[PDB]
Amino acid sequence: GLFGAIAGFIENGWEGMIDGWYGFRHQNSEGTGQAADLKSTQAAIDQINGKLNRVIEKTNEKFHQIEKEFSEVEGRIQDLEKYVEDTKIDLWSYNAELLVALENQHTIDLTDSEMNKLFEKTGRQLRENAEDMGNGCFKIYHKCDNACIESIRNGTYDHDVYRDEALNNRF
Amino acid sequence: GLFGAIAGFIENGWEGMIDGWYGFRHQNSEGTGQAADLKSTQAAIDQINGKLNRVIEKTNEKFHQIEKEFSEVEGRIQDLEKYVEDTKIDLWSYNAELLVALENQHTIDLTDSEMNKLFEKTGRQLRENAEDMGNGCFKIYHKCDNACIESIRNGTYDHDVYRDEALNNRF
Amino acid sequence: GLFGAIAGFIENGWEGMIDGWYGFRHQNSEGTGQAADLKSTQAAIDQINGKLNRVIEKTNEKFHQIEKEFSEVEGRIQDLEKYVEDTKIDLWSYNAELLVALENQHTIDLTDSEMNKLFEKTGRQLRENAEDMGNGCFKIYHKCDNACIESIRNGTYDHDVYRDEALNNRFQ
Amino acid sequence: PGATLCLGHHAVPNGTLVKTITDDQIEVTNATELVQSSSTGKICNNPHRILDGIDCTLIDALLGDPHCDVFQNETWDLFVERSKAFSNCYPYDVPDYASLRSLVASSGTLEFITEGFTWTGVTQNGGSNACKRGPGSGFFSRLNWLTKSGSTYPVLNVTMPNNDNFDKLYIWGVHHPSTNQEQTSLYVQASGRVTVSTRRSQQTIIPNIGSRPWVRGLSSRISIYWTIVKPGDVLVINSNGNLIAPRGYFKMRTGKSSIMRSDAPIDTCISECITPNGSIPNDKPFQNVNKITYGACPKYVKQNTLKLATGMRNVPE
Amino acid sequence: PGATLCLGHHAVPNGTLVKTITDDQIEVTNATELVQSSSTGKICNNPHRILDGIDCTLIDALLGDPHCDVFQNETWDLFVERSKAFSNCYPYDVPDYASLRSLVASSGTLEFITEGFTWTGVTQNGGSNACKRGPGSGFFSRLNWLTKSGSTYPVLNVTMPNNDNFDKLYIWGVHHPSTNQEQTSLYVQASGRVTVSTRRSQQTIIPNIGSRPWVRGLSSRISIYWTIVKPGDVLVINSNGNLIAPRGYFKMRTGKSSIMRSDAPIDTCISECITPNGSIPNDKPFQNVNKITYGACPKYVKQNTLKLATGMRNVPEK
Amino acid sequence: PGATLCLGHHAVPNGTLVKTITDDQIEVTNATELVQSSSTGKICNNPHRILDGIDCTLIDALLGDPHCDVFQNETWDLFVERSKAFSNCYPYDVPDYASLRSLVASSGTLEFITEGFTWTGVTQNGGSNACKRGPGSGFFSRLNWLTKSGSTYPVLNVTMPNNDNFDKLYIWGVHHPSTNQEQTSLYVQASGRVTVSTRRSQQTIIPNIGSRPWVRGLSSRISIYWTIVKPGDVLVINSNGNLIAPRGYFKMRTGKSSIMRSDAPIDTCISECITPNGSIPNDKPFQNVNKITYGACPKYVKQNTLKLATGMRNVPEK
Ligand SMILES: *[C@@H]1O[C@H](CO)[C@@H](O[C@@H]2O[C@H](CO)[C@@H](O[C@@H]3O[C@H](CO[C@H]4O[C@H](CO)[C@@H](O)[C@H](O)[C@@H]4O)[C@@H](O)[C@H](O)[C@@H]3O)[C@H](O)[C@H]2NC(C)=O)[C@H](O)[C@H]1NC(C)=O
Ligand SMILES: *[C@@H]1O[C@H](CO)[C@@H](O[C@@H]2O[C@H](CO)[C@@H](O[C@@H]3O[C@H](CO)[C@@H](O)[C@H](O)[C@@H]3O)[C@H](O)[C@H]2NC(C)=O)[C@H](O)[C@H]1NC(C)=O
Ligand SMILES: CCOC(=O)c1c(CSc2ccccc2)n(C)c2cc(Br)c(O)c(CN(C)C)c12
Ligand SMILES: CCOC(=O)c1c(CSc2ccccc2)n(C)c2cc(Br)c(O)c(CN(C)C)c12
Ligand SMILES: CCOC(=O)c1c(CSc2ccccc2)n(C)c2cc(Br)c(O)c(CN(C)C)c12
Ligand SMILES: *[C@@H]1O[C@H](CO)[C@@H](O[C@@H]2O[C@H](CO)[C@@H](O)[C@H](O)[C@H]2NC(C)=O)[C@H](O)[C@H]1NC(C)=O
Ligand SMILES: *[C@@H]1O[C@H](CO)[C@@H](O[C@@H]2O[C@H](CO)[C@@H](O)[C@H](O)[C@H]2NC(C)=O)[C@H](O)[C@H]1NC(C)=O
Ligand SMILES: *[C@@H]1O[C@H](CO)[C@@H](O[C@@H]2O[C@H](CO)[C@@H](O)[C@H](O)[C@H]2NC(C)=O)[C@H](O)[C@H]1NC(C)=O
Ligand SMILES: *[C@@H]1O[C@H](CO)[C@@H](O[C@@H]2O[C@H](CO)[C@@H](O)[C@H](O)[C@H]2NC(C)=O)[C@H](O)[C@H]1NC(C)=O
Ligand SMILES: *[C@@H]1O[C@H](CO)[C@@H](O[C@@H]2O[C@H](CO)[C@@H](O)[C@H](O)[C@H]2NC(C)=O)[C@H](O)[C@H]1NC(C)=O
Ligand SMILES: *[C@@H]1O[C@H](CO)[C@@H](O[C@@H]2O[C@H](CO)[C@@H](O)[C@H](O)[C@H]2NC(C)=O)[C@H](O)[C@H]1NC(C)=O
Ligand SMILES: *[C@@H]1O[C@H](CO)[C@@H](O)[C@H](O)[C@H]1NC(C)=O
Ligand SMILES: *[C@@H]1O[C@H](CO)[C@@H](O)[C@H](O)[C@H]1NC(C)=O
Ligand SMILES: *[C@@H]1O[C@H](CO)[C@@H](O)[C@H](O)[C@H]1NC(C)=O
Ligand SMILES: *[C@@H]1O[C@H](CO)[C@@H](O)[C@H](O)[C@H]1NC(C)=O
Ligand SMILES: *[C@@H]1O[C@H](CO)[C@@H](O)[C@H](O)[C@H]1NC(C)=O
Ligand SMILES: *[C@@H]1O[C@H](CO)[C@@H](O)[C@H](O)[C@H]1NC(C)=O
Ligand SMILES: *[C@@H]1O[C@H](CO)[C@@H](O)[C@H](O)[C@H]1NC(C)=O
Repeated sequence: GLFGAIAGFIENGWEGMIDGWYGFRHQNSEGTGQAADLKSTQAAIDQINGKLNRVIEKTNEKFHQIEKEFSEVEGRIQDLEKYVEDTKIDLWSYNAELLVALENQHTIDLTDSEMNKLFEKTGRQLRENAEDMGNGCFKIYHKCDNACIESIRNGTYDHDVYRDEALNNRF
Repeated sequence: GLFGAIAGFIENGWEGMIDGWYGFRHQNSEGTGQAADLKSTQAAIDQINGKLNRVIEKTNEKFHQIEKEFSEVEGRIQDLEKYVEDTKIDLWSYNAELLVALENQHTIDLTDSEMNKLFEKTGRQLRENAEDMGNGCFKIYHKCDNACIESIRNGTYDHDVYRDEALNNRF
Repeated sequence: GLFGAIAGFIENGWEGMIDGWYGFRHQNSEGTGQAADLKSTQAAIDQINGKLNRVIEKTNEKFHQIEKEFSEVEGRIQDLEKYVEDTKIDLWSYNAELLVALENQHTIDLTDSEMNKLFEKTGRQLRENAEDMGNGCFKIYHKCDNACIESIRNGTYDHDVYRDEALNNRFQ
Repeated sequence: PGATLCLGHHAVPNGTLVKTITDDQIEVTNATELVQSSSTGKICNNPHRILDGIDCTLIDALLGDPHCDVFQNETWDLFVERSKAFSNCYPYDVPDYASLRSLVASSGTLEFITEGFTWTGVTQNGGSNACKRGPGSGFFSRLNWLTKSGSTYPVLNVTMPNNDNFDKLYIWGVHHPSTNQEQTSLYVQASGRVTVSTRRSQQTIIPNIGSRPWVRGLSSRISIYWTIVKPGDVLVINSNGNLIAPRGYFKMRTGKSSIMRSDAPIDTCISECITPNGSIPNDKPFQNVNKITYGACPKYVKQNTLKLATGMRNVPE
Repeated sequence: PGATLCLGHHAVPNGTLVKTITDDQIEVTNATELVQSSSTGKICNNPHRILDGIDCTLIDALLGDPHCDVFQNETWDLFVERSKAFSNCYPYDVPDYASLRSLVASSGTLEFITEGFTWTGVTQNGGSNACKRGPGSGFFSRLNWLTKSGSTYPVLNVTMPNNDNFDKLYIWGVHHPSTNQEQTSLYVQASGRVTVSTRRSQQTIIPNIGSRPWVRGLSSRISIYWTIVKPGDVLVINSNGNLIAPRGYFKMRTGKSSIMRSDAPIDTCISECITPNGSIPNDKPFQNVNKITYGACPKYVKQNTLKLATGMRNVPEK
Repeated sequence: PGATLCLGHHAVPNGTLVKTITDDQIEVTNATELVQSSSTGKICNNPHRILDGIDCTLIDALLGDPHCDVFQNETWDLFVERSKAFSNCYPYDVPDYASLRSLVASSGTLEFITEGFTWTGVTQNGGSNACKRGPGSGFFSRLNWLTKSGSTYPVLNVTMPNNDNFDKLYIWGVHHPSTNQEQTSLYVQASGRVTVSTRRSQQTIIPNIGSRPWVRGLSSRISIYWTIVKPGDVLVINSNGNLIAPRGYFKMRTGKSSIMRSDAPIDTCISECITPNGSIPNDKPFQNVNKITYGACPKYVKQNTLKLATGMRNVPEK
């Protein structure tokens, strides 16, 4: 993808992440844990539902069509009826192929981008208290129990509380 | 947007920025201020004008047309004249809907990208003299009078001049 | 470009890089050097070959089509034959113009993206042992001979080996 | 002394292959099909008014072939013609059959109004054993085979004005006997003539004597013509032999009605989109069942599948 | 003992809703309209040569219906047909009327060249009170109603070669009497025939006798046919009755001329694009006024509006 | 004591200009062309079966104009008609010529099967010095000019059923003599009649006597008609004068055959795509050579060039 996260610095996805599209896994003094991130999940889901709703909007109704199968040879007028219909089908087949190609490229890029956005957001929340290990994981340089992790996941982590302990362990 | 700045880590736009599209607000010892960034603004305006000029480029001129209204029922070849014109109108209506959808998606993504580019550029000028606060703002860890702020805005800030003072306040 | 690397924080390209699309230039104690990065080069090339092969996928094949040049004035039926053909040619010309415009915009964006991706992967390999100088170059704060540089380029540089020396040079 | 916080995304064991701008095949977690490629095999009778022609073509129901007179005054959204349909009346041809079939189908109704034509000097209601109506010989219910009265066939010259506010459709015909004796024996004249005119249009037909292949016992033929009379215009029929006269007009309507050829059974269900293969759902934007459709329908494409990704790239390892 | 430097972008209290691939409606700071949906209601008389066929259709001006005589030798880029037009000459029909109307409209000129046809043995210049020219009887100005002379109507057999370097358009006709009495009184033969041919093509018409509805006093009719003769070819007319003869040819051109039905008045202004609703500007790429157009015009679409974003996403609040 | 590591990308002194959504001209390192705009000027004789008609049109080979009889029973994927083709037999016309030429071209074969028609009471095998076959007079090889035998021309009434499982194409004609003397001297009746019928179709032609432009010695004409007989149907021919009879049927096929007008010489080479200008390669997706094509061909567009970028933006200087 354009953003280098999915199938990039994130090595692989998580078949065990069942309750979200993106999320957090941690290991600390009390053990290991996992949680879906609902905002980034819902941002991807809303965008894909948007694209999916636009695709099935105005694709419909016609009543009088010309004849399209013929039981007798006739020459000129039948030749033009057939050429108009083959021309039309070729143009719509091309439209359908290109539409799905562009939509699919865009879906892969926007979901890659939401993964990257969540990573950057988390890194900004940790402010000198953590380092990017280069694989989508942060090494957190202070004691960080389940409540501390949960404060990171729910956006209320106060980096100043731990800055001194963390700077001391980093340097 | 794909880049996560506009309507992303930047909470909202500034109705008070009236002389540019992007820019800087600061707080220092001498007070608070606002200034537009000209280069980012002009980059976005030039791309949008470019796309607008391509859309209104070579359209138009005739070549002979068939009849499109009919005052008497005629059967087979009038049915074909109407089917040809309905098919053409439907294909052009589709082209126009998709052209505007793709173009608009791209204008939103490129303007978001210019915001993010200006943010990354400013962060790169500060070199350990600042920390990213997560909302589009830099905490600058040294005394930065108006001339120093303006040196950031015009790309002439020398980080070594302030590195020792800043490193001391950060750590 | 959307990603701000090519024609961005990387000021210009290297006419001297002749064996790759992306790569590294270094200065260390043993001198200066240049080396192409193969993974990023091949990633961009594979993507462009991919779109080129999709575009050149099997082309139309019709045998009997209508007549399209005429030797006599005839009126209504011939007017409709000509209008059908002018309409088709306009619609395909529009498709071809839009096809290459979109493809070209995207080719420029993915090559710009591969550049930015390579820069970020390198920065993540260096872990407090280097600082981003803002022009696509990293200042490395320890002695890094040719084998060390090579270990960065082939993805096996161990930042812990140099962390103490580098932190000591960065902050004191 | 620390902890590790890892960011990630989900994956599934087996995803779906989709196409992109750069890739013929790339695996995503989920996709949805955009091409409708299946049918139940049945035409749903709601919400469109389906008229099953069974043994009858629309033209035979229009003219009034006796085994088709069940369709008198019927209306339809979609008339369905079966391949088993057959004619069982006087052998006939329609020059520009396809156009007549098309304008009647588009009008959507066989509403017939009988008008009081006066055929002075001719025998009316001619019939044939090729066209039995019950046990006895007969004819199209909407046509009037006029023959000589006694031993003369005068010049017929009748008129019929349209004082209504809609268009009138007159269906009429010309008889082509196969021998000169038949011609004189029916229309005591060696060469017939039928001229049907309004104020702005006219048609004159001269019959042709000669043998054609035998159909239902007969080597003669009837030729079917039509004339539309708009409000304020006049119909004038002028003939000195061979006229197969109209008994009235059909009421012309405009709307969303059409006709389709199909052998698919009709069922009691709901479906907005009909194809000759049966009804199809119209939730997908494209379809591959048939280029012939009726109703609010997905657009026909040559592809039999087109997968739209609805999830991210699937990277299980 | 520090500073804060914040990055940002502008916003406005209310922007414009536009559509994207993902969103039916999303707000941006500014947008531009791509569909032309309004007209002045008037047809501008420059830069195209507009020709108003006030009471005259193009076919009646072609044949020479007397109240259309003002249009002789006229030219146009766009001929405009009014709904108030009427015929006031001999009742007629044109088989494949639309084709003749289209090829004459596309030719762009009614330039007529009178030729010296010799009709030996017949009376020329027949007329009718259905086609009055002044208070007296008359006929189409470009057609020649030939009838019996004395007591004979010979077999006409005339030829007319095209030695020029352009195509010639011949308009001719066949008379359909309402009675056998009429037929023999005008043409002594009891059943006529008109045969018009070039070296590689031919048309033969057989008249039709019978009563039709009265139009301007008449039950008889004329049917109009045309013939194009290319350089080097020749025209041959062969008839033994009922011929409505040509007086010459119309000169054929190729170009950008056409015809439109419209009741919009002509005005003094400049506009490259004409619709039956009036002139429209052609700066936008699409239009919603009429699928019928003439000139360099935006493409017709079903949408009445299409907004292209010309600014960023509008986020005045979180 | 440290080191600098710089990331970068390549560039070239001058690349290729390409178009984008934003930009009319932007420079990339490399691009490939998508519009085929040139031809070798020659039609390649492989892989499609090309049939050069040289001096013969398809219709003249169909009827059997003697100098076109070298084409009897020929088949083609593409019939190529030359502008130098000429007719050299009895002067004729084909109402709906284009349709006959089209259905024959699409059928791809001139396979002709002679059938045993019995023409009781007439002379067969009429000829003309307008249509020499060798030193002597002759006629189209596939048509049979029937005339009076002795002093009568009976009412012909023959039938020919189609018991095969393919469609039969019958080509027939009607003779239009130029004088009443001719009409009676060939056919006893003063006015001929030709009726050709199947179970569900019929057509009757009435000849028309009179002069047409003088062509290869004659002022009379033949008019060509055709009739398809489906399996189970039957052909019935009924005529009392002026019939130009069929000798058999052409066998109807369905397939990929067609016809093209071109003066391009044929060459021995390989190419799937043929235009009237010659063959063109079909590796590029679009072409600008001719809207007329045959085979697997790039789509025709109005642009003579369209460059697809195949490398990154070219930034050799700031
Ligand atoms: C012009 O030529 C035409 C062709 O030669 C003549 O028409 C044929 O004339 C005979 C004599 O009247 C007809 O015979 C009748 O045909 C029916 C149908 O027979 C078919 O069906 C039965 C039952 O299924 C089957 O057993 C037969 O094999 C046939 O397949 C018979 O049933 C009647 O009794 C009677 O014999 C021909 O049918 C008729 N055919 C055609 C195609 O025209 C015509 O009479 C000639 N006209 C003149 C004026 O000479
Ligand atoms: C065959 O029937 C038609 C129609 O029924 C006859 O046409 C009619 O002919 C009469 C007498 O010529 C026309 O009467 C005229 O009416 C006007 C008023 O509009 C009046 O001012 C005149 O003095 C004259 O009496 C009548 O309009 C006309 N009707 C139609 C519909 O055309 C025709 O005469 C009959 N043919 C024969 C040979 O009898
Ligand atoms: C320039 C010609 O483009 C195309 O015609 C198509 C092309 C090439 S253009 C393209 C490039 C990327 C993605 C989609 C289309 N592909 C791949 C098609 C795939 C299918 Br399935 C298809 O029906 C068509 C339509 N043909 C039959 C008219 C195309
Ligand atoms: C899959 C094909 O669907 C479409 O054609 C359209 C579609 C669906 S495809 C699409 C998807 C995203 C963005 C734009 C178009 N929309 C939304 C239309 C909106 C308008 Br207004 C419109 O005129 C059409 C054209 N119809 C009338 C032929 C479409
Ligand atoms: C709304 C109409 O858009 C267009 O038609 C075209 C447009 C404008 S829309 C567009 C925008 C970006 C990229 C490509 C097309 N351009 C630039 C064309 C360039 C060429 Br070359 C061309 O043949 C056409 C097709 N014309 C002949 C029908 C267009
Ligand atoms: C974010 O998570 C933290 C940690 O779980 C929440 O803070 C604690 O919440 C629990 C349960 O409500 C209390 O028992 C603790 O006393 C809280 N600790 C502190 C320091 O407040 C916090 O409420 C969460 N915030 C949001 C917005 O969900
Ligand atoms: C794969 O994607 C499809 C489409 O987004 C999902 O199908 C939808 O399912 C919901 C609830 O199950 C329905 O309300 C929608 O109407 C469905 N849409 C369509 C187009 O069918 C499907 O659930 C997804 N599958 C997985 C495993 O996530
Ligand atoms: C067939 O339908 C037509 C039109 O619906 C019938 O004619 C109408 O009959 C109704 C009721 O008898 C009258 O109120 C209308 O005035 C008639 N219309 C006209 C134009 O006269 C006709 O009677 C129907 N025939 C049958 C057998 O049902
Ligand atoms: C729908 O019906 C059509 C017509 O019966 C089918 O198309 C035919 O399919 C057969 C079998 O593959 C082919 O031999 C014919 O050439 C096809 N004819 C045409 C005109 O396409 C079609 O396959 C049916 N589809 C479904 C889903 O029932
Ligand atoms: C331009 O003129 C056309 C034709 O008069 C208008 O289209 C008609 O609009 C009325 C009322 O909306 C409908 O009843 C007709 O059915 C329409 N006709 C057609 C052929 O669509 C059109 O509205 C006019 N447009 C403008 C902008 O004035
Ligand atoms: C292929 O042949 C066609 C037809 O001979 C050429 O088109 C003609 O080109 C000349 C000069 O460019 C024009 O004056 C004619 O009006 C064109 N005719 C038509 C019907 O368009 C075409 O240029 C040739 N192409 C090549 C590559 O040789
Ligand atoms: C940048 O701003 C400083 C003021 O802080 C000024 O002295 C300097 O000249 C400016 N440089 C440019 C290139 O504008
Ligand atoms: C990477 O480079 C180092 C130093 O040159 C070398 O020792 C090592 O084997 C290389 N590893 C790979 C995988 O190429
Ligand atoms: C909106 O965009 C158009 C086109 O670029 C421009 O002319 C107009 O001034 C803009 N409006 C505002 C309020 O900026
Ligand atoms: C029409 O033009 C021709 C030639 O240009 C001329 O001879 C003729 O007199 C003109 N007729 C009128 C009525 O001006
Ligand atoms: C390449 O050459 C063109 C002239 O065709 C010139 O306009 C362009 O600026 C050149 N590019 C560079 C990078 O010098
Ligand atoms: C330019 O691109 C084409 C198509 O990929 C390739 O064959 C060619 O080698 C490229 N040219 C250069 C100089 O790389
Ligand atoms: C022409 O072909 C048909 C069948 O293809 C054959 O029956 C006939 O005899 C052939 N004629 C000649 C002269 O080869």
